[PDB]
Amino acid sequence: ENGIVDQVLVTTNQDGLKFVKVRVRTTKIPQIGDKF
Amino acid sequence: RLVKALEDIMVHYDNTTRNSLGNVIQFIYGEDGMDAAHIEKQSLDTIGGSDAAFEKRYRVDLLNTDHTLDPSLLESGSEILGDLKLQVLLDEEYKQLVKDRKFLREVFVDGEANWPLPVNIRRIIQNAQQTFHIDHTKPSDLTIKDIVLGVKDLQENLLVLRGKNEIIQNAQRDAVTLFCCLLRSRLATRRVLQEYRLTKQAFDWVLSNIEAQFLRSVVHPGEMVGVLAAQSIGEPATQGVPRLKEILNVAKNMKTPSLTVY
Amino acid sequence: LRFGEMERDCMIAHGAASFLKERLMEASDAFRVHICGICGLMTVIAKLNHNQFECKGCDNKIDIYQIHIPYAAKLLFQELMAMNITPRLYTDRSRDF
Amino acid sequence: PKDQRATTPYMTKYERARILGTRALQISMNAPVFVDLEGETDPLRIAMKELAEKKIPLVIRRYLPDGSFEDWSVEELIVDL
Amino acid sequence: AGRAALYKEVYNVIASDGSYVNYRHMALLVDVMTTQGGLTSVTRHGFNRSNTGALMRCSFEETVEILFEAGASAELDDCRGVSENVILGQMAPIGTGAFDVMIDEESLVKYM
Amino acid sequence: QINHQGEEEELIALNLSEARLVIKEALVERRRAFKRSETREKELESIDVLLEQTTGGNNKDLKNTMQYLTNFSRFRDQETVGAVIQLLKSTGLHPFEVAQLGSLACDTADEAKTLIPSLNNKISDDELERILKELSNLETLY
Amino acid sequence: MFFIKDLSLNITLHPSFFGPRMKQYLKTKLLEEVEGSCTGKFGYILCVLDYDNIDIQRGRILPTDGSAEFNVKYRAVVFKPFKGEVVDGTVVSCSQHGFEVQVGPMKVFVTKHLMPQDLTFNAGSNPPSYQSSEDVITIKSRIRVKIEGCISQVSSIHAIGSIKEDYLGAI
Amino acid sequence: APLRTVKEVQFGLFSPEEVRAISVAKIRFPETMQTRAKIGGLNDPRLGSIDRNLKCQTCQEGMNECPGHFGHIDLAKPVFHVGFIAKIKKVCECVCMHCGKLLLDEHNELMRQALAIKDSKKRFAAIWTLCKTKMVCETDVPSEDDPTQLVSRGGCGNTQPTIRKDGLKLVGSWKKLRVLSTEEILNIFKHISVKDFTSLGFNEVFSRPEWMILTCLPVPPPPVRPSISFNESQRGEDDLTFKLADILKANISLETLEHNGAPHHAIEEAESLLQFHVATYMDNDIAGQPQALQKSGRPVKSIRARLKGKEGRIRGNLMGKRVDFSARTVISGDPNLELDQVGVPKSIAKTLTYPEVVTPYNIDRLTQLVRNGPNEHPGAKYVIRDSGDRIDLRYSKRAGDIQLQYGWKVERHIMDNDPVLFNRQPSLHKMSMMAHRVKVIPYSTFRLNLSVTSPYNADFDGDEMNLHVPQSEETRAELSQLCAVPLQIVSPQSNKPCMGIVQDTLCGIRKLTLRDTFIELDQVLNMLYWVPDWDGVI
DNA sequence: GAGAAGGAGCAGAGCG
DNA sequence: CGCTCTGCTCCTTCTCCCATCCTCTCGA
RNA sequence: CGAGAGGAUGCA
Ligand SMILES: [Mg+2]
Ligand SMILES: [Zn+2]
Ligand SMILES: [Zn+2]
Ligand SMILES: [Zn+2]
Repeated sequence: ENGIVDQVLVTTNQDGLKFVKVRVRTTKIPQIGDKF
Repeated sequence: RLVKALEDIMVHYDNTTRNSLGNVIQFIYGEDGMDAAHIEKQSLDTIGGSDAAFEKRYRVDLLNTDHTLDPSLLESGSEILGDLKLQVLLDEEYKQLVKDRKFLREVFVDGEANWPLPVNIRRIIQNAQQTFHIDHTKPSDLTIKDIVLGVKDLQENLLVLRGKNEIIQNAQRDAVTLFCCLLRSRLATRRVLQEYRLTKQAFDWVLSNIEAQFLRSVVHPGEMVGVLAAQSIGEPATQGVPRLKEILNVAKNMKTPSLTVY
Repeated sequence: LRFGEMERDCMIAHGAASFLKERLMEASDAFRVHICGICGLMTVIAKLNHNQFECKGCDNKIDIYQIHIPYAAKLLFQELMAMNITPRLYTDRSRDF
Repeated sequence: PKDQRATTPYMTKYERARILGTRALQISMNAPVFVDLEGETDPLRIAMKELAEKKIPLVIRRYLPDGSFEDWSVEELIVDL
Repeated sequence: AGRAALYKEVYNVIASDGSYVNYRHMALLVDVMTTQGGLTSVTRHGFNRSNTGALMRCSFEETVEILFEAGASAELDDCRGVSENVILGQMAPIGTGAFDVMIDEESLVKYM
Repeated sequence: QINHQGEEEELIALNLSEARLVIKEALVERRRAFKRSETREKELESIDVLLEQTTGGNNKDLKNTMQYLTNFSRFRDQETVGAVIQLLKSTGLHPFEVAQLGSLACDTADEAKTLIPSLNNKISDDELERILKELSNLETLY
Repeated sequence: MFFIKDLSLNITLHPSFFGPRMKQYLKTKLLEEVEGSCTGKFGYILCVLDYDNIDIQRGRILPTDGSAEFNVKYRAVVFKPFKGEVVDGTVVSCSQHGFEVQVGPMKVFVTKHLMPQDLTFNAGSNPPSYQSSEDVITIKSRIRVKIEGCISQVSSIHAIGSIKEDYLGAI
Repeated sequence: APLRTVKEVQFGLFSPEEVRAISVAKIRFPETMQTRAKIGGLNDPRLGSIDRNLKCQTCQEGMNECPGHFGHIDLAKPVFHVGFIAKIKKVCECVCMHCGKLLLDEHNELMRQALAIKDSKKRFAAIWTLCKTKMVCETDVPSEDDPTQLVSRGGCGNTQPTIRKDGLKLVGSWKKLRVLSTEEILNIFKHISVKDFTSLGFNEVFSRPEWMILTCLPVPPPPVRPSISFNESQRGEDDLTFKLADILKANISLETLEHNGAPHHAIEEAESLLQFHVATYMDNDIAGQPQALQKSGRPVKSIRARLKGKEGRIRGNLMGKRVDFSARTVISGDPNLELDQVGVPKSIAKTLTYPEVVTPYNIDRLTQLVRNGPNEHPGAKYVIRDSGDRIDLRYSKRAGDIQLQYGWKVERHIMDNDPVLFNRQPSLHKMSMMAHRVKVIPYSTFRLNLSVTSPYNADFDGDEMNLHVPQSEETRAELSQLCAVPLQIVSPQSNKPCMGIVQDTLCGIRKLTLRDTFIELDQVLNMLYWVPDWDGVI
């Protein structure tokens, strides 16, 4: 993969277990072979 | 399913076909031992045309006027005309063609005269004509003995089998029966003089060249024919179709049985 | 990538047997096994560090052979033996002449 | 049974390929070279050159269904491919 | 006679869509289905139910059922099938493998 | 039995002294190939020269084997070996039995029967007495 | 005893050895591999008859690599034991439990359980021979032995030589 | 040790004595495990050791080069082999039922003809159809040669029961009825004569009827049934391992019940359970209802399941398999590329490698490639010494230090003119695969000459193909001389050329060769120069 | 839900 | 009339159906 | 690790 961290979400379920979510974003430039 | 049926069929060095158990399938691959890749449609000029027309295009008579050989065709003129000895060679040639004419009428009932056969003779002759710009406007140096003898000698070199026993030799005679019928047709003495005004050097070159071309087209032993046959049928099978499944699976309960009574 | 059944059929058509072997062995599954000459089974103790071999149940210490087969093939036979079938492999054709 | 071998004297495409590959493999392993080098570092090209002028020291054994065979020296065979 | 009829019958199917394939490929197929002295189908109940090498038979449509039959019958495979060699991973005796290449010691010495 | 030449050759019950003679000839021929590239005491020393001039000396056991076999060699004169070969083999004696008599020293027929159980039950002692004395006479000559 | 048997052996040659020298070189390699062999089937391999005119039989080139296999056929002299055999051997070494004797290329232990009951180990002798009976056996002396089967080992082959018999006695 | 190749394969059934002989140990406990050690009676070091434990029955080599070794289970009672239940039925329908002879014999003409059948498979087939109709094995049978004389053949002389299939067991219906005793069947089979084997197609040394009934189970070692550590040191062992544990418990109970007071009935069901488990273990998919389910609820995957069916150990690992030294990606056209050529993405050529050998003809070039290192394209990844030292150029500065030696191998990157193999799935026919010459291009896709799509049946709308790189020198020549594109211009399928001019190129020819088309001098000169074969004559 | 291989059952003509 | 025995028919019992990729998810 | 679902990929 390749990109940068967009937004990190730290939370907890009903059980008190900490949950972490990391969204990473990247730019896809139309390349040779991409479908249209 | 189909490929597995033929997964282990191959041609062995004896030019026969056998499965993994060594059972025979065809005593000669494709009934002629010729590789499919080197076969292209060619005309069989002896089938068509009216008998009178057929006689016109091949018959030669050095004694009478109906089929007199034109002296200008060759450097030898009256030397040939009147020579009964040569007339005998023409007769067997003409008689030989007649046997093919009636023989082929049984091979191809409908009279179709364009079948896949090895070696494009038509192309070979043209190369000779344009090889060194043969002058189509002057008499040639050929002789009927050379033409007839060259043809017979040529037929002796078209070896698809090598065994020296009669059984192998007998197959060798049959394996090229159809082809040699084509050979005599387009190399008939008459046609070698009017339509193809070849010279002696060119004619010898043709005889040598055809042998090399024919031999190359002989099926190579070890060709995994079984797989090739299956695939060659599968691809057109991607385009009737339920019917094909109805044949491969014998399926006695055929969908649309029907007869055809004449 | 999957070199499936359809794939080899084409190689068979071309007749490129040697290359097919490379794909079916050198690419993957390459394995060596020792087999008792008397019994065609992978029942050979291979003390390679001592260069000692033995087939318990045959009392044989001379009839051992290196054989290269796909590792999947070895698994197939081992499951077959678990199934009570005996895939006896022999390196010498019975029909001599 | 060299006396009266029944196989064709011409050389098959498959055996051409096999001979070329094997001889190239030998060359790659510093096997003796029998033809002068014109800079064809390519072992396969070296083998092609060897074959073109019949310097390969190999003999081919053709098998028949019954288990018998015929032995042919690469020199004996005629190459038209 | 049927073999000839089969060829004509199959010939119609192929030629129906306008396609054309060489006479040899059909001829081989029809001949194979009749070499056994009868119209042998190409299903698991035809071609499969042969006397060929058990190992080769294993891969067509039935695997475990054939194995048991062989073991009960003490069947023996000659290893001349292509698939058999594939399973064993040995150079099948075909094409480039349909013969043996041996060193001509005589020529080697004869050449210097 | 059958050799690897496709020839049904019977088992060669090679005798000790004739075995030594054959090995000596083989060593001489081996030295010849390299070039292309009697009392028990004289024989023992002479063979060691051939072994040393034909082998690298790595396998001393064969040198020992020949040396000790020479010590007990019973028919050292190859020409006399031809006689004993004819004496035993011409009688139809089983080769296994022939080698024993032509390799082991024996005086009387009973001794041969005593030493070899296979002879004790079916052999003709009269030939043993005749042959053994003949061989015993030959044995003394060495 | 000793036998002459046509034996076969398979040799593989690295390509570098594919030169004209192979005629004699392969005979040589056969000699190193064959000479001095211990095997239960054929006992001891002593010598190869006809050191020239060896059967090369054409090298078979493997498909994995350029090495070529040769099925070498040769005539060779081998030594074999048999149960209940008599040997006119000699004592190689002494021991309290018996003697070790030479049987051609093979070593045989002459165990005290099988020497004559009246014959007993005499430690006082030098060598410590058995001297309690007329059958005085020592390293320097000769001995006829009675082969009681064969006991082959991976490194070598040996057997048991009994003396407690009416024949095959000392010397 | 000696090297050989397989020449012929012989099949048959184990002798239970042979099974015990082969086994390196006896399985006794269902427990596989005080925390890490294994019970000596199951998955012990005498079987295929677990990683880092170089025992494998003192075979060491970990798992890299050492397979497993079979165990032994001594069954309390004989049980029927599922695969041969029908076959066992058929044979029992022909034997004289406590005599050891066949219901009928050669004295009848029909059996001589049946006994004359060369095919063993057809032999008993004909016999079975005949014997099954016979319901009595009378001792005295009138001779065909002498009708007044009767052959005192049938040892029993009595009648026989009609055998019926009852799930995992057979029931003998006597014409006057009980479940057949598996033990008795062994006695009946043991009475069979070698002469009978020939009639029944059995091999005296490879397959005997009594061996059709399992008295001991060969236990495959862990390599066949790999230990699983999917979760945090969680076992989740394969089904077979759990399945065998059940059989041990079933067998142990059957012995336990017999020993503990012999509660006759309780033994009866336990036998079926043991018969049930063994049947399911070998095959969990039978005609009858019985269906073993894993504790998770999913059906238990029997050995037949592992083997039978597509993606089984035959079609999924032997007829085909995953291969390395290969590539896959999308394709595109390139008119500026010759038929036998192909554009390969520069990155791919930097991943696939070729084991080239160091020789006096290429030592110079290879030396430079090692100097370049795996980072640059024209370089190599691993240098293999004669001893097998696969030096990884990735993790060493030695790329500038190693001195190559003859006989070493270098994992050369793919470069131009390297013969490689393509394939478009599905590989319908031969032309779906040919050999091309590599051409390195700097964009992430394959390139083809426009005209080669006709045979490939390809399409640049996003289709993919598979690239395979040969590894041995022989293979390079083998492809370049048999599968090269030009070698397949004309096909044997229809005696026709496979490729041609298609799409725009074809239209241009029509316009270009049209009668009234004329080209100005300025344009012509450029047009000529494009033809690489032009002789320079205007 | 579709087609092929198995097994059971009615059954009518020929022999005693 | 008595009894046999291959012929033909009426139910069961399975057995097999394009090759690839290429993912995310779910629950043991 | 298996199971499932989605998107397909290819037709005069
Ligand atoms: Mg498309
Ligand atoms: Zn064994
Ligand atoms: Zn181990
Ligand atoms: Zn009975």
